[PDB]
Amino acid sequence: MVFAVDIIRHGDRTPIVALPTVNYQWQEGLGQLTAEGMQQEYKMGVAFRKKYIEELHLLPEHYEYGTIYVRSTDYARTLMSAQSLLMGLYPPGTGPSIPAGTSALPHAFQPIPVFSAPSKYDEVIIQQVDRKERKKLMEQYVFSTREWQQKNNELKDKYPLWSRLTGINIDTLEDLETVGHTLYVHQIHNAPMPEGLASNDIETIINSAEWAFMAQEKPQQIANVYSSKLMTNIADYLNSGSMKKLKYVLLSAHDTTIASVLSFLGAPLEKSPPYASNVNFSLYDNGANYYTVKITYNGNPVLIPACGGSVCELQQLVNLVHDSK
Amino acid sequence: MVFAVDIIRHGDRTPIVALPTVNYQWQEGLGQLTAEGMQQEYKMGVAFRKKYIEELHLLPEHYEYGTIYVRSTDYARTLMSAQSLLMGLYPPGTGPSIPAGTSALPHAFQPIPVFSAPSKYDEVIIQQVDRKERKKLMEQYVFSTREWQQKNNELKDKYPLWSRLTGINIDTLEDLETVGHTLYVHQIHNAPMPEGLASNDIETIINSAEWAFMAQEKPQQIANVYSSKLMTNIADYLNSGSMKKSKLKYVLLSAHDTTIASVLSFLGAPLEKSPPYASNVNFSLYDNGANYYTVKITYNGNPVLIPACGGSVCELQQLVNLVHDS
Repeated sequence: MVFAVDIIRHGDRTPIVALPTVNYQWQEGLGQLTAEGMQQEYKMGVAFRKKYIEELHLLPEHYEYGTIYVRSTDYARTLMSAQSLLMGLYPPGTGPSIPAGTSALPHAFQPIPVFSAPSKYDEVIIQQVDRKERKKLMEQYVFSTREWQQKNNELKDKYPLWSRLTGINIDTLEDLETVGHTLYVHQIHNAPMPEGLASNDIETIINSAEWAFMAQEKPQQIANVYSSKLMTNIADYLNSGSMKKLKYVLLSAHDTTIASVLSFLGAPLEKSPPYASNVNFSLYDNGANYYTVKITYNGNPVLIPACGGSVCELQQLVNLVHDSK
Repeated sequence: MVFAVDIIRHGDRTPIVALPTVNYQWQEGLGQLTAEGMQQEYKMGVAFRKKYIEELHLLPEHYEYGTIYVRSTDYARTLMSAQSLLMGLYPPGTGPSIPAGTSALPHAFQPIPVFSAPSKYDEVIIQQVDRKERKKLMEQYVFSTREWQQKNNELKDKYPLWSRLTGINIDTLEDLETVGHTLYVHQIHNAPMPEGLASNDIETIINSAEWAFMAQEKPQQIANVYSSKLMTNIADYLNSGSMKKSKLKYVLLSAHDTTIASVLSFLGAPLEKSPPYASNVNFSLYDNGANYYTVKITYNGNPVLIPACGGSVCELQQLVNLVHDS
């Protein structure tokens, strides 16, 4: 293993939006990484150190300039996720000392830069898409399917009821997604639910929200629009990595990021990426200047139909990404 | 105190441009924050916690989302400076615990997000200025002054020698700036110096580099081009903080010596000396209780004498208008 790229999802977080009908203030603020989420990312970093540094020696024991590049989206939760993980990757005890003295920072913490860009100006991770173009894509590839239509028809009679009880307007199946996600975070943190909302309905809304989310991520043509830039960059990192200084890239991102990438590669999800999810690209030098990339998702090889499995030859992956643009 | 904005300079760093004639490997890499610089920033963060949290209680004891906003330029050295300072502001021991009760991170460290943007897409700190426009500004306001031409004329006989000894081409006084800044970084680390370069000359070059730096930063019209955007944002932050409709209390802007010098020049108070490491320009918003808001501006501990305000204190709208008028 001569090079690796990790995409991560952030750790456990508070809801993105409040339920208007529920009086409950999240101590951390809305949309924020929790203590539990920090520890998840830290633990992942600890595993990354054991794999990348202790076992494979891809990276050195102490942080070294020019060997790693870390990039996050423009959110507190992904920025803090990257800082938390890097605390595991390069833990207190490994940070620099001042010449002829003691450690630079308390407990010899190691600072590591996490670069970023606003979503509107991100040349690496996030692709901006006009609302009109997004709608066209969805109506062409998602809303127009029998499955989406049937699902909405079976549920829509309860949309006025749920709109009332949640305080969030639900006109279409897509609207159910934000509600279900909030209800889900409330559930697993044991927070108060909207009163009057029957428990089976909560199950239906959460499950429907997951289904609709995954259905929107499913079409490869949409993944091509949203993930082409990110995949182009990742291909370029790997390609550059195959040249006999940089050894590791970490991209701190979202569940959309991961689902769209897997869908891009022809392994679309039907179960939303858990917290601290990880898509990994590892580069291998098979001698004779022949390089391969194995792609893994939460520890399981990704079946990429284009490569007949989870191992692509390098230029095959570069061409695959280019062709889908 | 109702609200504060700090602009900081990063801590001690390695040279941006290596001296090609000196065999000396900067282990941190070029243009990077050193261990010494990390500690300088940390210490400043410790002092910021003593002031904003322990004494004034502007900020809470533990980090709270929405009470602070931290923004950095697109450089490892400013990002790491911000991170080191924030280790002082909210130190190990104040970080959160998981539900079970134990520390989320080792030593109860506190993560704090430091936002940024590429220099070409930065709506907050950095103003992009074309090489053509910079040359035009410089020719009009700086390179044409009697003082600039005279200092150049009195040094230039030694430009061929210094070019050879340092391995950096020096044709004009402006070229000397990079070289002097690199010599200065070598000097304050006691790193090796170029073979044959006299101590007298090293001093001349370093001092000339500082002088030229300050001369380029001096004109208010240049500062207007480079710092209008940043100052508009800082006035907007202060103005919003006066309205008491938001939890935001503090903005930290992690930047450069140019950032500092240009802001002060912008306000009509250009520097005569290069900003040291971990320099700090502070804007503090005060409320007299009768809806009268003032902003006191301080640079490395000293009140900034702002001609438009007649001192270091502007009334809020006065400062807003000053910024808008430039």
